[PDB]
Amino acid sequence: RGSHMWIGVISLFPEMFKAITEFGVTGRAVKHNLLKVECWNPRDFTFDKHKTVDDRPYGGGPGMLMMVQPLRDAIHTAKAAAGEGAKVIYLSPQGRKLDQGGVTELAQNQKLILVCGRYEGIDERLIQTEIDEEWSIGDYVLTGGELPAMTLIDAVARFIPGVLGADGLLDCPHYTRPEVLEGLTVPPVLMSGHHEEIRKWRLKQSLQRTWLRRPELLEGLALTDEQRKLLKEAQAEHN
Amino acid sequence: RGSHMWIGVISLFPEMFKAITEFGVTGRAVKHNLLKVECWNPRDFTFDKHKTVDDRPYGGGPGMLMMVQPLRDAIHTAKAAAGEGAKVIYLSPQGRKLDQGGVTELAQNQKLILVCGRYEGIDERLIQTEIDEEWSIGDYVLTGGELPAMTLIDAVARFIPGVLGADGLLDCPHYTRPEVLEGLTVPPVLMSGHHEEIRKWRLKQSLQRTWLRRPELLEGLALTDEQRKLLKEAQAEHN
Ligand SMILES: NC(=O)c1ccc(N)nc1
Ligand SMILES: NC(=O)c1ccc(N)nc1
Repeated sequence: RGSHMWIGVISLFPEMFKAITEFGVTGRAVKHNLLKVECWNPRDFTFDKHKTVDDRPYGGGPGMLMMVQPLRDAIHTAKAAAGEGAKVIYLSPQGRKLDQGGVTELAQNQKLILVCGRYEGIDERLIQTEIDEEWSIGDYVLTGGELPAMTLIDAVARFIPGVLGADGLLDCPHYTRPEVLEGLTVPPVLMSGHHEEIRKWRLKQSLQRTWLRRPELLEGLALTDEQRKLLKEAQAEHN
Repeated sequence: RGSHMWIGVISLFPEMFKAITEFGVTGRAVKHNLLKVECWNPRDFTFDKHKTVDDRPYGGGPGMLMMVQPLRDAIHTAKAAAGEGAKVIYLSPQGRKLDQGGVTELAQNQKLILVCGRYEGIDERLIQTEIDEEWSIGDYVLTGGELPAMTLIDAVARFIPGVLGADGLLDCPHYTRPEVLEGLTVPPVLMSGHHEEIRKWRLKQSLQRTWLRRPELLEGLALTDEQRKLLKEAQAEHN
């Protein structure tokens, strides 16, 4: 469709990506051609009898690396399919830390190619010669780049028009039926039908929750007059 | 086995979890009974004809929330299956930010229950009454908690003995065959077979890469004498 997104994926385990292409909001996006996810498996680019996709690191060490030739050939094939303009991304803990601002940046691309490493990762020279950007989804280590790739895909998919049916703050609390749950009642303001009061309450809650849980996030913001007031109110009430 | 881990999962899309239970290192862990992942679907705890799992938020707004009764009943069932000692975790951007230290903390639990929200999330009172800890995998918004749950599972699985076949720094570069790749050569030290020189080179590279890419990570460390020296060397060479 309009701001259709195409994402090429290089992975030894392409079936993992069914988790986003077959279910939920992202599954719908794929079915409706708002999002296309296309996978290439380095194992298909091997030539030896046992289809070897790993190789030993120079200098020794416990682990293995992705074998260069099958991975390189898979990447080249994905690039040829993408045509001009596709940004190639490698997922790793050494990459730029993903946050919502970074998601909105990545979402500007009509085409992405995501390279998923396994084992101890990929040859440094491939990063230099084939990768445009290195990204991390957070400061922790996983068994492979597939979950980070899927996480990135899901996050950017939300910005594709038609996929869905924030302002630097944590979300406010939400309530649904029943009116009373284990003695806990819904805040009366949410029952009032006073849409302006409800708005300000939610905003105040978001400011309070951000202040108590993630105060560093507030330092990155230029609060509006209204937000400054409601935050001061919340801090006074907290005291 | 020994430090076997059991993880209960509450999700509207349990088939997504095949991505970790059927493939790779985590698939092996599950097959070998080092890791058990057990899923309950709130849709199975509905009683109406159309198996409704969402509900309208008090106070209005665009989105929907998880319906309380099916979700609550699924959680209670998972808790009964887990028996005593299981920590219940809700995945959301309002939670404690996951990092490797937090992974090692979570890995100390023999039993976890992971609640995956969809839509605009779950009722605040359920968080108060059913959830022990809220965790986030990073400062970005996804369509549901399943990818964060899987990310958490993968990260903690790596600490289960037998699953695998770091010190605050980014990883060093890695090289494998061929010796020359698009004119780019493997660092001679890695070919030298001098294991002490190789160690120090890798450590120096990790310190240099951490300094250039993530200097804030260094401020959280008490560097060893050796690390202080190699970092000073790298910074001098960089200049
Ligand atoms: N933090 C990450 O984005 C990441 C990427 C790959 C991997 N094996 N582990 C972690
Ligand atoms: N950052 C997170 O851990 C997260 C959890 C749930 C969701 N829908 N989006 C993001």
